[PDB]
Amino acid sequence: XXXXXXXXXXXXXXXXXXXXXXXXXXGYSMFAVGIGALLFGYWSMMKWNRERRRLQIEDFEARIALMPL
Amino acid sequence: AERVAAFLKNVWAKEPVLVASFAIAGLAVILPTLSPYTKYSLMINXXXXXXXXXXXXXXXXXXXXXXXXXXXXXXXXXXX
Repeated sequence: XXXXXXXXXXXXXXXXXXXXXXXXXXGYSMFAVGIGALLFGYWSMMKWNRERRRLQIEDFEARIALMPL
Repeated sequence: AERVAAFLKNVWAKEPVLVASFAIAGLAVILPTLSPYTKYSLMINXXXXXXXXXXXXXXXXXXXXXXXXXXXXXXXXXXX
């Protein structure tokens, strides 16, 4: 009996298949989150600066109140 | 349109970042004039004193009282 190297292909490994595809981001939907984070960013920040004004006037009031200084 | 519709999609295709350089900087001039919110910010800037307030001699004066809390002058209380 002769024994040589046997042939096997099975699945053929798929000859040239695309793996690159669009994922997560679509296009217009990313701008809704992108610019949406900006509008949420300013509104949250400016409310803190209005709360800073409560401290600001109260800080300068200490100088006016102190005349024996 | 000859310049509105034609020179818009070409600007988004060729040199797309130059669209943002005119739109964001352009609206930065338009917004502080038309929107009714800028007038409030000017008042708080002037109301907050940098130095100690000066006292004037009382001789027939309106809307001026003692240092204690009373209805006198302007005194800002805009938005809480």
